[PDB]
Amino acid sequence: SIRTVGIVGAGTMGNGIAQACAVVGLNVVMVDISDAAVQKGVATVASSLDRLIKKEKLTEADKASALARIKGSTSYDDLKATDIVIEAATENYDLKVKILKQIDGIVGENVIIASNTSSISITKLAAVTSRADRFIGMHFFNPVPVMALVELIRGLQTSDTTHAAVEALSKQLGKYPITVKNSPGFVVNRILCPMINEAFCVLGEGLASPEEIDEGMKLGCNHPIGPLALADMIGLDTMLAVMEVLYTEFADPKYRPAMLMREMVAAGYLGRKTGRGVYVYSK
Amino acid sequence: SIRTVGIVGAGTMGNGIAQACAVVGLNVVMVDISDAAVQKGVATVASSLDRLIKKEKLTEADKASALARIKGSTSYDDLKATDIVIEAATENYDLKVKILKQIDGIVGENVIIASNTSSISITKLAAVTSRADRFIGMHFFNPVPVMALVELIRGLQTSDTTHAAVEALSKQLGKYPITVKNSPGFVVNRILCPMINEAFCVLGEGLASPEEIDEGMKLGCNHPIGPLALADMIGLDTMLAVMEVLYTEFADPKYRPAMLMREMVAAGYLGRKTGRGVYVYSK
Ligand SMILES: CC(=O)CC(=O)SCCNC(=O)CCNC(=O)[C@H](O)C(C)(C)COP(=O)(O)OP(=O)(O)OC[C@H]1O[C@@H](n2cnc3c(N)ncnc32)[C@H](O)[C@@H]1OP(=O)(O)O
Ligand SMILES: CC(=O)CC(=O)SCCNC(=O)CCNC(=O)[C@H](O)C(C)(C)COP(=O)(O)OP(=O)(O)OC[C@H]1O[C@@H](n2cnc3c(N)ncnc32)[C@H](O)[C@@H]1OP(=O)(O)O
Repeated sequence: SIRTVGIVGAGTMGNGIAQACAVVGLNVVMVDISDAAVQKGVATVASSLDRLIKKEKLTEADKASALARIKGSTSYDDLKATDIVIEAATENYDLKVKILKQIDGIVGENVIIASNTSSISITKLAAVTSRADRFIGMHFFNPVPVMALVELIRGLQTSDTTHAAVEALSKQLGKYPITVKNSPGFVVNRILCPMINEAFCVLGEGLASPEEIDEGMKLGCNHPIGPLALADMIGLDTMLAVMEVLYTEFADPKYRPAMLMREMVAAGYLGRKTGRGVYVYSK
Repeated sequence: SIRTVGIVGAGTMGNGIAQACAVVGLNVVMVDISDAAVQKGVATVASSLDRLIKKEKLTEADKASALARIKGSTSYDDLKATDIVIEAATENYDLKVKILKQIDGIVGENVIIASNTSSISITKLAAVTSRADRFIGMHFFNPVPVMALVELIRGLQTSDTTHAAVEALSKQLGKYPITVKNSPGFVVNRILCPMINEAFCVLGEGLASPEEIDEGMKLGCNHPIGPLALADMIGLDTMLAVMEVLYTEFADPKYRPAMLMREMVAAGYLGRKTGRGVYVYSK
């Protein structure tokens, strides 16, 4: 069984995963490059725990009982303690290779190595490690504490065993796991993002105003947020990049990025993270 | 002002519109081909009114006060009484022409003629009537009583005046109105349907199971219903047709129907309305 989870990366995501494993009882060995980054990782887990204490959730005795389980190191032989390591540091391909290569040097043949992503080919990664059959892709969703789902992405090489284990691990963490053969955009992004794109196409064409496009979809398909407002939340540079991956990996102009999405990105109007995108925001 | 609404058609939609105008205070002149169809139209309006009485909504004195306002005829000079007629009988193009041609013979130059649709070119219609500038497209959503939105679709010829009037009419009826230049799929269907299609593409490709695709989108994008389950609700033959219109009207394989959606349709697996589609249902 998997009693001890490895985690390389202590940023937004890695805190997420770690917490999600701790508030359950699994031992996390978290790892990063400085002690500063590591404790900043712990501060966030605690801080988020104290929100839950506040809205009558959990207890004061779990904020405690969890953290005990988080062994947060800056050395990487520490990960031998683990049954599985999840890389959660980077969407940079060449850095990812190194990290996984290094993780692959430390732990034993039978340990599973995972890698969080939204865009990187799981098959292309798995192939850089010693045991490719022991590699699997994961993709958690962005406020990891509360979101109850993971895309589990099988490289061409991932084994049935490697799958079932991490299938079960996810189920323990309290999320429903989707299973997906490695493909550009996996499942969620594959269908969600080309829709966001189609909203930009519609707005580009002069067919309707942004606020009315967004309301159309809200009221018409009872979506929580309209795709444009949503695009502003995700990041229009994050959107363009996904569409570029879609178009490039499938080599099909079906996934042509919208031209207005290109223009906004060139202008720097990237959304909420710059105050201006489809809509204007404060700061 | 528009005190008296014309309605040709007493099926699902026309009952909808009529009610929506009555529960507000506008006089409806409803019209169909038999007396049977007309009263069946009234039975449904009443029946739906009695649900609202039941869940502590409205009153017993509005179930009454509304119906008074519904003048439900089988002659078509009755529509001279009206400030506007809304055609709500048919998605058959050649029948639609006739009806609008006939409606156009009865009412005066300055009366507005609308036409409900999801697929028919508003410009192509408007052009068959005497006053094209007085034509506008409407598209209500399917349980008209409760859905708070209409797509208002300007043919190339619709006037600014014709627009503002029917803009206001919609606002009275209690819906937010979207405004859209006539284009294949208008707004909602234009972006929603190619997404449903992309789910069929994903399932066709062997990437993931239908139930997990659907859950991915539910949990991942907090959508109420997954697109596949949704496709089963809409009708897979209704989906294929929309995609065919998209592909045919834009003349762009970007909107290629999914091949599995074609196959299911050929097999007769059309969804909930036949008991079998993506999923199997009872009967
Ligand atoms: C026409 C074309 O060519 C193409 C098109 O179709 S374009 C328009 C189609 N687009 C669509 O999105 C259609 C489907 N609509 C949706 O999915 C909407 O987002 C939505 C209205 C369903 C969202 O609402 P939701 O949060 O899922 O509420 P939902 O529960 O589904 O509402 C339906 C009601 O029917 C009721 N109902 C009636 N009979 C019932 C039964 N036998 N069993 C269970 N529920 C029943 C339910 O109780 C429910 O009301 P409450 O939940 O308030 O009690
Ligand atoms: C990574 C990639 O490359 C590509 C991708 O991004 S793929 C994944 C992205 N996909 C997404 O769908 C991202 C966006 N997610 C969604 O829209 C989800 O459907 C959703 C979680 C927002 C749906 O939930 P919802 O019904 O809209 O709830 P919502 O209110 O938005 O939840 C956010 C919480 O933040 C809270 N919040 C925190 N600070 C706040 C503030 N200053 N003001 C207001 N609210 C605040 C809110 O209170 C809210 O909780 P409650 O409503 O329960 O109080």
